Amino acid sequence: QVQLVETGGGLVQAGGSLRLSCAASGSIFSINAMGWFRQAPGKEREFVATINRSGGRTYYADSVKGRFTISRDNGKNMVYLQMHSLKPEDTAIYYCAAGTGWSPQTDNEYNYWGQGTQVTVSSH
Amino acid sequence: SPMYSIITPNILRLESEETMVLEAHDAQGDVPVTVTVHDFPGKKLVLSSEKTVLTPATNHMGNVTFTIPANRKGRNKFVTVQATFGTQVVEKVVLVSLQSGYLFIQTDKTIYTPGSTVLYRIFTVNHKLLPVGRTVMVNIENPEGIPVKQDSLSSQNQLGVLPLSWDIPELVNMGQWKIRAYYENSPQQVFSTEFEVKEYVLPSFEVIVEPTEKFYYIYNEKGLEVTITARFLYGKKVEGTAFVIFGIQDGEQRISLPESLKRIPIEDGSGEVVLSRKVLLDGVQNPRAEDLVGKSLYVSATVILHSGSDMVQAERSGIPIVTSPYQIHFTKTPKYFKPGMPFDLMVFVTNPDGSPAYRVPVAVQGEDTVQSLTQGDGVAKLSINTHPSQKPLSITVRTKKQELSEAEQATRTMQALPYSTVGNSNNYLHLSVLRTELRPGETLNVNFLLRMDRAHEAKIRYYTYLIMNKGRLLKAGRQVREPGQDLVVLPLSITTDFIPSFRLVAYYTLIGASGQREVVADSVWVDVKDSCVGSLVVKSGQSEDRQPVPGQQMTLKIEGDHGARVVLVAVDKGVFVLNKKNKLTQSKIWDVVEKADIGCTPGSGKDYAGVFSDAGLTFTSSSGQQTAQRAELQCPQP
Amino acid sequence: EDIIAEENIVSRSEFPESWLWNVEDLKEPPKNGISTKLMNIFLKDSITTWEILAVSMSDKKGICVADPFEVTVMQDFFIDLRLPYSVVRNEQVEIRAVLYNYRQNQELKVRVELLHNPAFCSLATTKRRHQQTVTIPPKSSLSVPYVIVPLKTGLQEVEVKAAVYHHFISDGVRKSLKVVPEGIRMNKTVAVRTLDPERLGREGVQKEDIPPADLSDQVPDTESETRILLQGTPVAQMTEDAVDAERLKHLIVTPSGCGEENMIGMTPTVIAVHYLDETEQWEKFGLEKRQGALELIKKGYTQQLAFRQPSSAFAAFVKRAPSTWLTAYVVKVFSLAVNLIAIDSQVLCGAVKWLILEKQKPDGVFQEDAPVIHQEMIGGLRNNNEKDMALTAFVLISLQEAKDICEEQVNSLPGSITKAGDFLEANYMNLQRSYTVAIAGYALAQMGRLKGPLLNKFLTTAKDKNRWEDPGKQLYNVEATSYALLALLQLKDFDFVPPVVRWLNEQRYYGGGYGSTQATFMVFQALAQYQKDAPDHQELNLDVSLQLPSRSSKITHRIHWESASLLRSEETKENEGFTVTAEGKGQGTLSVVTMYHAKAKDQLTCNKFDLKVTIKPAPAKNTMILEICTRYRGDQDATMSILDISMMTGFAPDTDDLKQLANGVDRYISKYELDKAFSDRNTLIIYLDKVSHSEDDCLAFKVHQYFNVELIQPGAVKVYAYYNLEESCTRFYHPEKEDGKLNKLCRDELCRCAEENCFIQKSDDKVTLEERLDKACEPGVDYVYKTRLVKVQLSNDFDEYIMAIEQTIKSGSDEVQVGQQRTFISPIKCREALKLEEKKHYLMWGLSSDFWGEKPNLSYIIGKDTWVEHWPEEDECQDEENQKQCQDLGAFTESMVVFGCPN
Ligand SMILES: *[C@@H]1O[C@H](CO)[C@@H](O)[C@H](O)[C@H]1NC(C)=O
Ligand SMILES: *[C@@H]1O[C@H](CO)[C@@H](O)[C@H](O)[C@H]1NC(C)=O
Repeated sequence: QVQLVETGGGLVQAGGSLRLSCAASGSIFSINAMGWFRQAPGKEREFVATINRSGGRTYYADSVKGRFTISRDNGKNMVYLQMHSLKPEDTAIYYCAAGTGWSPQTDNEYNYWGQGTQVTVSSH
Repeated sequence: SPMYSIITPNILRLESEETMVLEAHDAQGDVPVTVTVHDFPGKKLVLSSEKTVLTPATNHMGNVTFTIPANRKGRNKFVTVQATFGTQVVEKVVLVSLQSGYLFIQTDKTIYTPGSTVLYRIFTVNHKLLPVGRTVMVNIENPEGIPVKQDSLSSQNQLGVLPLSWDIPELVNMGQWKIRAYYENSPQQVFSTEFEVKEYVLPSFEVIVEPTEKFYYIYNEKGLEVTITARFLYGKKVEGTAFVIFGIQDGEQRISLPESLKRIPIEDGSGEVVLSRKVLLDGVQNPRAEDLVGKSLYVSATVILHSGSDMVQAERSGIPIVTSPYQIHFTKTPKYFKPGMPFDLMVFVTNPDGSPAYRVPVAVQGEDTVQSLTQGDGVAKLSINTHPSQKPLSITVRTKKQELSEAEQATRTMQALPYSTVGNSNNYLHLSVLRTELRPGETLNVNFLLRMDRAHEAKIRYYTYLIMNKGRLLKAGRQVREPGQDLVVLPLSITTDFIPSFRLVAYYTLIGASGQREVVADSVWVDVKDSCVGSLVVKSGQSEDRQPVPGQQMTLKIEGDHGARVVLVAVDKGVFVLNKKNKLTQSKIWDVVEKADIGCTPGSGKDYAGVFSDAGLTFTSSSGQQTAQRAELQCPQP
Repeated sequence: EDIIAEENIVSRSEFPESWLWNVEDLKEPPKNGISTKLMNIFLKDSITTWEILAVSMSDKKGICVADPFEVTVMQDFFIDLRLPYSVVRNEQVEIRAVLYNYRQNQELKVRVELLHNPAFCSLATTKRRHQQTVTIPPKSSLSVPYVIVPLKTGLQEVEVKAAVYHHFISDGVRKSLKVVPEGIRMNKTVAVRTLDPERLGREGVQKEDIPPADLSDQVPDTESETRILLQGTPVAQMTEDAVDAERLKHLIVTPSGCGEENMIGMTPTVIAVHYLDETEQWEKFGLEKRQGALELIKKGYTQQLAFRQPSSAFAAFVKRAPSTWLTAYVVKVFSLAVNLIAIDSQVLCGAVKWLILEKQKPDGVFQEDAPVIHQEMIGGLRNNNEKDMALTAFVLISLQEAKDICEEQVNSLPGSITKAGDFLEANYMNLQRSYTVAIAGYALAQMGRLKGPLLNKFLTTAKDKNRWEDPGKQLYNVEATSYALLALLQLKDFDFVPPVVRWLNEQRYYGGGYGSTQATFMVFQALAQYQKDAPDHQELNLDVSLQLPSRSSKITHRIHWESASLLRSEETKENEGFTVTAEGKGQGTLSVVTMYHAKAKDQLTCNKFDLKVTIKPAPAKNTMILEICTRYRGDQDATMSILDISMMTGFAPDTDDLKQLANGVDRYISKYELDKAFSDRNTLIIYLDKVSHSEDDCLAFKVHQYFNVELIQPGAVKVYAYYNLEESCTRFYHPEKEDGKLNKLCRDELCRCAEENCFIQKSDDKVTLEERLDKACEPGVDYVYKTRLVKVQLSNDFDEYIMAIEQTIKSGSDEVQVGQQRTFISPIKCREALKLEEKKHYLMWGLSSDFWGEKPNLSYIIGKDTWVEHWPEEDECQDEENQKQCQDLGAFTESMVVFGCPN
């Protein structure tokens, strides 16, 4: 199997930026879907971004559609999520997850999840 | 007076270690024995010369192991086996087969295109199936019989495995090609396998043509019901259309029935189709229905996917037309009995396709009380009591299946002849043993019963038993008898060296009625459960809750004997959809061993000489007691 | 727009039928006698079930064949590229890429693309992709037809990629087929030369130069394989059969009596064992009887030593005078007895030592004192006129049977032999008895010399050239011919032997009886030596080595009489003249056959059915009527047959028409196909209960264009009977294309694709003078011409535009002069695009790759890199619209003609 470790989180300001790095246990190659998910306090776990196996296809949620950019390095076994132009509604625990490629915008086809990282975007 | 006896197998083999047991009956002191093996009709060459001494500590019981060297038209060859006990010479002319062992040929596939490569291995074993180092000649010939590639390999230090290859040229003949192999030392024993050369692509699915019963009852009004099963090679059901046509086969003439042609749909991977009884009878020119009994039926199905992108033909042949779903065979029962002693029938019951039938009750007709049941090997044991009389014993055995009517029951009759004794002394020897599936690790209790006159039973103080496995002497020993012990039990350890079966022949000897030297013998054939001598299992070495994906790494687990060389091949199962013939299996290896067995009868003989010869042994003594000469390599044909 | 095949699909290509041909050794330490080896394998790209078979071999356990272990490899979405085994070159076929969707309740939308290959002619070109979007329902499949034409022979490759919309799932399959030329396989015999080095050739060797393959029907640029068959021809000679051992059962005699009577009983038992050991008739006589007669021979030798005198001589009693004959006859029997039983050799050599000291005059004469009490054993020596010469011959033969055994013991034996041979040669030409010439004909042929006249007298005294006969008892003549047979087998002559043995067998003399001692002993010593040394064959031993300039080695074969390599084939794919050197004895045959591709009629297609497929636009966007008429080519109606109908891309059949067709009496459309949706239905099978051989059976149904597409691939219809897919017939249909075939241009079984663009699509106003010079000064632009269109020969396959070369602006590789004509070829789809008018002028340039025919009849092809621009006339330039073009074209000519192209 394969497990994941999320880093890159922490405390940031309202209008700033930060990128989250996802480290993979085994070889991330031949894994079709690589997705990021978040869960705000008091809310449900929602979809953020998926990337293709080769990186040529992505999908984003409408709330973060022009603001986030997902990338991956199959040689380094790494997934990234560059978060630009932050909002106070983006404060959530960000989860990195391994998928099968089928229905990549839903969590039902992700069998290997990570620990998660806290990304707090304060209004101050 | 002392009698010196020698026992060798009926047939000797080249480069094979044969055993010769030497006995000195009714003698005191040491007996020096010089065993020599010469040629025939000459005596110039000395093929083997071993020496031994029969001491009275071993009760004058010893063996000598020799090996006929393979220095060598269309006729038999013989050797002079000669053992000189002190100054008395006891000699016997023995038939020799020109066999160095066995060769088994495996090809990677059963079918090949022009332009592809035939990967093939040749396994060089002897008569004990153990690997040997010999020179092997290999030929590959076309359907015209012209050898297109010839090799000559040395399997020495190769662990009896000769890997080989050949590239099929593009300009080449289609049909059945052969790979033929023989030992250099025994070029008269040729081993062959076939592979088809054809232009094809691998299909995407397989078709199974399975009738509801593996025969056709001639009085079944429902006709021959056949299920057509099609599914993809990766294990998914096929949607399509099937073209099924039937036919009848009398020997090697096939007569198609064009009225039986049905086009059925294949829904959810399955379809059903019936050859009716009227269409069968009308197609074979309306005879009496009993004339079809003994002929077989074949079914041919052609399944086409609804897309039309792929299609598969499949055939099920050899569906016999029977009046009874069972056949009774006495091929495992002795054809000779001892009068006054019980006679053990080995009723073998088969299905009409030759497979053994399980839990089929059989009974001797006229006995009624005696009734047994067939085990997993298809064999049922029936011990019946015989009168102490020289009459022939006619035995008819019938099945007693509950669901079957009496017309549909099977029957067969055999006759057993009385064992002729020396001088009509009525001195017999009976070997009795229970018949169930024997496996290695078990102990076999062999009962040695003595029916003879009480005025001479104190002279018999030992029996001499011999164990014949794969046409060789595996173990020969002594069973000590005390005076008054009419029955002694020999606990025999059944190891893996007894696979696939063995014979146990025993004898006693004495000077009895008129001062005449009398030898009394008996033999029994014991079947053990067929397996490998060792073991070999291939399975998955991972968890495999996942189904594997193209290109995925997979861990393969191989379990087997220590120091064994394992050779592998992985074949697309779509190859076997096109051709599944000439595949190497372990059951085919045990077919080759049992056909090469120099024993011909599952029990005793007409006299003591018949007991040894039917078990594949010679007997020769200084008192004139000897077996008849065997000059034919094959067994007598019934 | 988004190309979904941007997934960077690396297509699946490893589809072996068999793999894992590996050898593993179980060296791991055993646990309860079982060693477990873990083995990491990489599965191949195939989506199938693999059957893995292991066989083990063990020093202590033997051979074990494991039960087969299966591994199924699958995906939820994958392509199955159903490729045939072979395709004929330039023949249009329809392959099927089947796309499988094993999702449970998800309907897939897939973009599937056939990749371009220059070895094929398809709708996929170098500048245009053959992409389409299909819908696959869950737990279903969809067949995507692709129409291709292979253009070059050999192993060519077909790749199909696919990627699903809204899921990150992709797949590609890259398989290969063989492209075989249009001919039929045929074999021809190159040479049949009989090898005989002792009859043909010189100095013992025979060189045979083989010509190369003399084919003249071969398809150009195809492989031929030459098969060399060296095969030895075995020859046999006739030999006379041995005497049946059932007639010889009376020769086993228990020897008894005194010193002469014991040898009478010992004689037929020693000679029967000696004859039956040589002929090996003990199997048909009784193998058990051999040892009993062997003890009677020992009983004969034991009781004969009781009458051996202490002077190493032999007499009938111990008080009887010794004999010269009887001592020589014990030497004759005991010497032949040594080969089966021996005890003492000094008895044999002691009798030879006495035979020279006492009974050898220096004349060489053996004289008999006659104490032979039995005149029966004497044989032909009794009642002989020349009894002096016949006895000298008898004792001399006895000395030679014991010469090889008593060479060191009796050193004076070659002295008496030479003296006895000297006496025989002097009075050989004076004998008048056939017995004396026979026994002294063997006595002088044994290790010695008979002169030319002496051999002539030995052969001419054979009356009827087969027997030696004299007045007297016939046992003397049977003994004499037995001596004359041993003479002819000692001289190794075999032209006089067969009438001699035939007479001995026709005598039917089986030995035994009164006075039969010489006659039984000699007739089975001679007939044993005939079976010992006999020409069964003519000794085949050919050393044939072949020197081929196709390789750097010479392959030899020793064709013995041994049956290991009676024939040996040597394949050589190189077709070159080679040398066969053959030396040795015997005869052999050489066969050289070359297989090749013979160009015949390409009529293997549609050999069992006529098939006519018409598509007519007879009146939701477009609606055409697809009509299929078929007829079987047999004497009777065909049985159940299959119509494999393929839709042209964007079309689907009318559902109400198929339900009416399925209701037919002799037709069946399955319920699966009728319940399909209107879209994603591009294949269809109509089953036929029969198809007539007398008339065309015709069906027709409407097809509707549910999706507009820029390029319509032709549909296909395929007919076959159920029992034979190979005997099929495929016709293609497409509106605006001839018989549904894709546009190609062919000449002498070489086609190039014509699905490319018509010409360079740059507008006449968007091009400048500098743009014309920069394009035309490229090195790829071979010719630049000003032309005038003379005639437009319209045809249905392609339009031919005959151009007169008005000006050679840049001369290419075609030396064309002004006023000459060249034909410009373009497919009929470009007739409306080119808009070429007769007597109009044009500026034309193109590549040298657009040349077509040979240099005397060179045609030009108007391809995608051919520039075709209208050149207005000189009076037409007075308009203001043509001012820009005429200023460019007149400057384009003056810049290229006067100054050329720099760099
Ligand atoms: C032959 O003798 C050896 C040694 O005594 C023994 O191990 C073996 O079992 C004997 N074989 C037979 C066939 O008696
Ligand atoms: C030669 O051609 C004939 C005709 O098809 C065929 O039967 C035969 O097998 C061929 N022989 C060889 C050596 O190709």
